[PDB]
Amino acid sequence: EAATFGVAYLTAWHSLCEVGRLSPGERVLIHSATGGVGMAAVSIAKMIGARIYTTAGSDAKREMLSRLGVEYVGDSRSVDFADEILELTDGYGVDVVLNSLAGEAIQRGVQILAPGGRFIELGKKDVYADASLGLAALAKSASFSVVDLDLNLKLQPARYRQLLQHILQHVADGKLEVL
Amino acid sequence: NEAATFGVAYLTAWHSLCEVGRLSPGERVLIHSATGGVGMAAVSIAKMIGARIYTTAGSDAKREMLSRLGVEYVGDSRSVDFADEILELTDGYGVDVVLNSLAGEAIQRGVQILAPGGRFIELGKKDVYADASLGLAALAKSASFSVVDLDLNLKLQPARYRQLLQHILQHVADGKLEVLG
Ligand code: NA
Ligand code: NA
Ligand code: NA
Ligand code: NA
Ligand code: NA
Ligand code: NA
Ligand code: NA
Repeated sequence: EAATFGVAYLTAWHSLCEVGRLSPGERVLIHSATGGVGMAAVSIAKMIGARIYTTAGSDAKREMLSRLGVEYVGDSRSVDFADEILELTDGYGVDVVLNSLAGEAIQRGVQILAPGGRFIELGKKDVYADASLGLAALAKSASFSVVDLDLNLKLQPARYRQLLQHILQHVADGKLEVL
Repeated sequence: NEAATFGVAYLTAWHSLCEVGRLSPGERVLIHSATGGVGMAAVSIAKMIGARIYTTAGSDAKREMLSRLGVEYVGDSRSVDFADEILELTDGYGVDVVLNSLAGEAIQRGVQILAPGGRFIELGKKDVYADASLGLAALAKSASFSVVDLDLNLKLQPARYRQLLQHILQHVADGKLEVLG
């Protein structure tokens, strides 16, 4: 779904760069990638030079993604992306997941983390309140972090005003192309 | 052996507090078993950052050693009383970062005292939490749970960790990080 430019970019940069430590060559899975946050995430991932794996909910959205030159475009309405990506990666998986999918997608996305992997949950507390995670799934230096941008902005508005200026400098100096 | 011990302690504490934990000035960090090698590396790096340091240790003499370092709190690493104790001391706030090497009930009780935005860093080997589970509602206020296995990390990315250890040592050589004993 849509998000304003400031929400989309703050969410995607805090999630991929600060929490997710995304670095060149790493494999990132961005669910719902045609949405506001998803496209900010694909724009940032391209700046960093990560390998980009995506999903979306319609043929037309998926077609828009195949045109961006990414490694993988799967269906956000199914959990088939997990096996598809393991197949594609010869068992590696991905280094960071930026998740906005509900239910089985959370467990499957945690399952396909590589060693050192970072799972970032953007869903509302609703989505995972009942859910539990087995800590054995994080043992190979992996992590699970929730990002609630509304809360973060409420608690640290100065820090996020500064981060927005930082991100926009990258736009102004041509480092970050807004897609 | 001495050079290696120091590199493991400092790589563990710096990757955990600075890279994974994003520790920043004035944040509250809980360092368990703070008189151990990694624990002391983390106290030293927390002092460099200007965090507010909460600690535990397992004897009276080790607790006294920590009280002499000038930290906010020294509690018992063999009890889960620290969780209530720190909530009382911080008037309900809890802590921003937990650097955990305790097994058992201390893992759930340290996750419960994370502030919003809090980061729990688990240093135990896998056998410590192999059948442990975490309700994800516990992470809802922008919180996170990260395992750090430095042995694994060194196998996987040796050049990156060589660069990090050089950075740390340069910081110490230049007086920016004081190694505490
Ligand atoms: Na705009
Ligand atoms: Na979609
Ligand atoms: Na799918
Ligand atoms: Na695992
Ligand atoms: Na205990
Ligand atoms: Na914070
Ligand atoms: Na949440």
